[PDB]
Amino acid sequence: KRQVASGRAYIHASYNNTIVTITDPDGNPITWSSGGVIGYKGSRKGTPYAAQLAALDAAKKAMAYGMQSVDVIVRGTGAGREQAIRALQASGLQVKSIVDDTPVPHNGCRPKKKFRKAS
Amino acid sequence: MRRYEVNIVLNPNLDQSQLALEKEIIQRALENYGARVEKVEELGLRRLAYPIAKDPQGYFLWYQVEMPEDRVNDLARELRIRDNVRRVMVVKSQEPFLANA
Amino acid sequence: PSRKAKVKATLGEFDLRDYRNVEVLKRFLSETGKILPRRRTGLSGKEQRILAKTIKRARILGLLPFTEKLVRK
Amino acid sequence: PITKEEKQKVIQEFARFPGDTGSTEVQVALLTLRINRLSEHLKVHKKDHHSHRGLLMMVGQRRRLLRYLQREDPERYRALIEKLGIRG
RNA sequence: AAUGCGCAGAUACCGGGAGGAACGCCGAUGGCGAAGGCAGCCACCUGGUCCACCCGUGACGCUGAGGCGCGAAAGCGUGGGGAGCAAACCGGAUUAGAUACCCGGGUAGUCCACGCCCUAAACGAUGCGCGCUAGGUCUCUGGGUCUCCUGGGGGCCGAAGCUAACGC
Ligand SMILES: [Mg+2]
Ligand SMILES: [Mg+2]
Ligand SMILES: [Mg+2]
Ligand SMILES: [Mg+2]
Ligand SMILES: [Mg+2]
Ligand SMILES: [Mg+2]
Ligand SMILES: [Mg+2]
Ligand SMILES: [Mg+2]
Ligand SMILES: [Mg+2]
Ligand SMILES: [Mg+2]
Ligand SMILES: [Mg+2]
Ligand SMILES: [Mg+2]
Ligand SMILES: [Mg+2]
Ligand SMILES: [Mg+2]
Ligand SMILES: [Mg+2]
Ligand SMILES: [Mg+2]
Ligand SMILES: [Mg+2]
Ligand SMILES: [Mg+2]
Ligand SMILES: [Mg+2]
Ligand SMILES: [Mg+2]
Ligand SMILES: [Mg+2]
Ligand SMILES: [Mg+2]
Ligand SMILES: [Mg+2]
Repeated sequence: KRQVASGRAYIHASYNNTIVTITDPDGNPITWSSGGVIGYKGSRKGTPYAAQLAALDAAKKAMAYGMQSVDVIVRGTGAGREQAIRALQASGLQVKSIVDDTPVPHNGCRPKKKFRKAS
Repeated sequence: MRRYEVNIVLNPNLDQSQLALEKEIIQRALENYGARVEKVEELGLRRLAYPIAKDPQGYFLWYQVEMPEDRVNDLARELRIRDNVRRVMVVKSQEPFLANA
Repeated sequence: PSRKAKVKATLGEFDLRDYRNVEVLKRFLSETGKILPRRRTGLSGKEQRILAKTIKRARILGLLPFTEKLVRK
Repeated sequence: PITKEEKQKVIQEFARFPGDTGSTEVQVALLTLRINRLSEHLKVHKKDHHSHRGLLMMVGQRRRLLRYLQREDPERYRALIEKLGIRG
């Protein structure tokens, strides 16, 4: 109940789950979703299917505040990074843009050993 | 006495009063540190790449100077001491390197 | 082949130490902010060494970005 | 850094005759000028070990030329020492 | 999967702040250093090196037992610091068991200053110097009459030759 028409959708990709925040054009959340929210327990969530309904859920929830179109920001390299984007296109929302924006350090903190590989 | 280049980026939105006041102190702080000032370019404000000091713009300067080396670092800090002075980049002067000339 | 558009050809008789020159300097950066590889700058080993030292300097002045954001992904 | 106008003063001084730039005196003199500057650098900056190796070599090149000079002209040696006041 | 975190509202998102640490791209087929080793940017201080001129000294050279200095990491002492990471440790899993690999925590430590320690697959597993003995090709950095010639450095291929062989 706000009538924002336009806003932003942040897709957050990850190997373990995919989550999607929808947001007014200043970055304040309107609604969100993820694979858990959709229904999935541990481990499916990361699946591309999860991300499909995750994104669709979020958009359906945002059509309620009468959104017509959004900008897409995607961060993460997970599975179903794209399926979240496809789903927002076929969502009926108008995707005005897509922008990768996964954060990376200019060599900052020591990774956890699972992300260290070698030298 | 070596040839440097004093780079200074002060706040974008002032006026020919507070701006001319900082200008005064730069001219002041330059000279009182033994810096003759070979030439100058006040290349206006420009749109910054990323926002510095919360401002998307920044007023620029460029004093090509000669001065004793042993007093360069201090000059840079005394240049930096004001709050409306956001970057100071003192660089040793070098001959151009025309490539694809 | 791998012989698309280079950079060194695109411009002319430019100084390689002019960290204040931007419209020239910004031609050597990624779609993002990343400094371009020699295979795409077409600079000599030594030319490219000097490009960094300045593109970096130019970054500190806030004339050149350190990083950006990939459009249309 | 020791620039030209200083290096001159030294050579011109310790030269054996106008134009001599590489006689043992002129070298031992020149080197001594370099050692002294380096030892000051190393009174602060004790942690600069790479430079300290430079100095070990300069000291070594000097005591090498003196060792030669105190065998070719041992009164011309006595004089260089006095003139600098070194090796003692 | 669970432990764990979350309605004292977390995860995702926006703005502001504090801090500790490390410097993406450029970047290697690269460079520097005697070795260990050395990468944001600026300034000062300072070491080694290469080339051209062929100017000066006139065998002043090489090597080097002892000595003296330097020496990744871990480790120690005294203060300081402490973001992330993480021996020990505390838990969740797995398993026949699992004092492990996987998962959630976590202290010393990792960082600084000063002082110790003196080790290593400290490796090219190849001591230093000089002279001699086909070439080709790629590359870093000088010089010149600059299709190329001439130095210094890093690779690859190979003459002679060597090697137990691999190789050189
Ligand atoms: Mg609970
Ligand atoms: Mg409640
Ligand atoms: Mg958070
Ligand atoms: Mg924040
Ligand atoms: Mg803190
Ligand atoms: Mg290499
Ligand atoms: Mg080497
Ligand atoms: Mg090594
Ligand atoms: Mg030097
Ligand atoms: Mg001669
Ligand atoms: Mg003679
Ligand atoms: Mg040690
Ligand atoms: Mg240590
Ligand atoms: Mg300690
Ligand atoms: Mg403490
Ligand atoms: Mg941890
Ligand atoms: Mg653990
Ligand atoms: Mg302790
Ligand atoms: Mg220490
Ligand atoms: Mg040439
Ligand atoms: Mg060679
Ligand atoms: Mg043969
Ligand atoms: Mg054979």
